[PDB]
Amino acid sequence: QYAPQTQSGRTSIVHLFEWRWVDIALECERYLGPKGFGGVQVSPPNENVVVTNPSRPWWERYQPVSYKLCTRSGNENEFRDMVTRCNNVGVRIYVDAVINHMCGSGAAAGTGTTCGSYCNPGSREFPAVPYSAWDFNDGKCKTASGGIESYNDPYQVRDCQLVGLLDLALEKDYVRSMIADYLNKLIDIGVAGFRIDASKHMWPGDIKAVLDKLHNLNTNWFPAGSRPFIFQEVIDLGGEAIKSSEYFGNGRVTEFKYGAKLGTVVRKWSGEKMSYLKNWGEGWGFMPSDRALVFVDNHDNQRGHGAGGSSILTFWDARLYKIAVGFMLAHPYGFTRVMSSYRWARNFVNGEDVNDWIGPPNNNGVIKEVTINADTTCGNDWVCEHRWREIRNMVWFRNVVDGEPFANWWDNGSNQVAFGRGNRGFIVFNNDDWQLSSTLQTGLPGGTYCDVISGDKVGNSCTGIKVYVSSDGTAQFSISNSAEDPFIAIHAESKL
Ligand SMILES: CO[C@H]1O[C@H](CO)[C@@H](S[C@H]2O[C@H](CO)[C@@H](SC)[C@H](O)[C@H]2O)[C@H](O)[C@H]1O
Ligand SMILES: OC[C@H]1O[C@H](S[C@H]2[C@H](O)[C@@H](O)[C@@H](S)O[C@@H]2CO)[C@H](O)[C@@H](O)[C@@H]1O
Ligand SMILES: OC[C@H]1O[C@H](S[C@H]2[C@H](O)[C@@H](O)[C@@H](S)O[C@@H]2CO)[C@H](O)[C@@H](O)[C@@H]1O
Ligand SMILES: [Ca+2]
Ligand SMILES: [Cl-]
Ligand SMILES: [Hg+2]
Repeated sequence: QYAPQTQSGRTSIVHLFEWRWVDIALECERYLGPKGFGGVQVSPPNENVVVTNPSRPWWERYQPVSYKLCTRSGNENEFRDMVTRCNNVGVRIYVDAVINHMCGSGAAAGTGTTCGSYCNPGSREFPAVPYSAWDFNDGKCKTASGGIESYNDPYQVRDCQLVGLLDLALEKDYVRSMIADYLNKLIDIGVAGFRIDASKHMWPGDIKAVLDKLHNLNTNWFPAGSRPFIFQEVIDLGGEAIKSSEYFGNGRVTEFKYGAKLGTVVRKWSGEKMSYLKNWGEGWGFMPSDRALVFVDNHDNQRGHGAGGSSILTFWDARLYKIAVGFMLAHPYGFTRVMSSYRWARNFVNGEDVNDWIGPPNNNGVIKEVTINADTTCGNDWVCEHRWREIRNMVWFRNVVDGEPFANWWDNGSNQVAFGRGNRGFIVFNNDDWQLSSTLQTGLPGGTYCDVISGDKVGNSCTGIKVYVSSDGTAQFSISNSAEDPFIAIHAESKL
């Protein structure tokens, strides 16, 4: 459950948020495969309710009505084709499994669903599954409202309705089996693992029961006896009754402290400095490295949802975002997930975006295709952070230094730091309001390396900055605080 099952040498997964199956299949072949990306986390592939007020929000996909593979991203046919095509080029697929609940209890009854299935929230009727009134936790919840009123009581967090969503009775074998059969269909198609949505709102034991029913991965792409990769979404910043450690037995867990603290450090808030990152990882109170799935931002907190947080860095703060993502990709802690989003019109009232509901680019409800420009960026308001040179090259950097020890740390006692990974990679950051000029020991063999942040190695030359490492391992670095990207990264494969 802890092994990502990526093709050997690939160390990151990318969340292609709200992307259509056909677009992801193409992306795997023309980009993700050749550029060394390990996998793709897809939006929920199961049928959801249609929300017209507001107009098709991204969150309607977190209100399941059935387990039919029929959404705005595509149908079963297109989903199977995407999985097959991506697996054939060495890119895995990870499914966002929404299994804690169904649709909103106060939703209207009818066929206003992405595939035409009927449902009646009031009577707890889901014919397409099928689920009935006794497949839910209505009588199990003890709050006056029926919803989660306090996060200091583990019972109501797991047995009550999360934002009015009908809570499934996961202790029942009927429910456990229905969910397992849905997940097994996905595994048989070729999916490598799952992101278990709202794991915090389910009992660790119930999740384990579902996981014990899962088949081994498809032998057409995976070795015999391969178990699906599992990463549970558990928001734990401390101070609450539920802890991330309660879920360690099922598989990996999302470490939300990672992005919250990294963001604070890079923004230089609350007296934090980059020099403090020397003991980054478990030294900062994070879960064990082999149990964590790390990321700077996710689909929720980049727009104030989930636990939110003001320190969270997103594409909106591009310069700092690249620094944070670059640090994450270079550091050995955890398994890394890169975010890929779409842009929406923000409207801040009282320091909060009220347009955080806006769904993916669309033409009257139909999600727009991902167009690729001449400079390799995306059109139609798809941000495609995974295509930014600075990010794609750091994804490659992580592959090159996989398994290498954290080494040769240096800092100026403020916000200028540098470190290497064995004798295969080195990175230097300048997050101070003044210039950086030092001769650092890189731990790398002598020669001329291409900086992969400002450019690329093309043939026997570099398109960006060139760094010369003398015979003893030292190299002079000069980074201005006004530089577009205030950090340099060189590795064994960028050497001329
Ligand atoms: C899981 O959280 C994300 O999805 C939910 C569900 O779509 C929304 S809440 C959303 O739906 C509920 C239930 O119908 C109503 S009533 C409380 C609410 O007004 C809607 O916003 C959540 O915002 C997402 O983060
Ligand atoms: O609103 C949808 C989300 O609701 C909560 S996020 C929740 C967090 O878990 C708590 O630790 C504190 S920060 O309050 C937060 C806001 O209610 C669920 O955990 C999410 O999974 C869900 O998506
Ligand atoms: O590899 C494609 C391009 O990637 C980025 S452009 C990127 C920029 O770095 C970010 O700060 C904001 S402005 O988004 C931009 C994409 O719209 C490189 O800087 C480019 O040189 C490169 O062409
Ligand atoms: Ca629950
Ligand atoms: Cl997540
Ligand atoms: Hg419904």
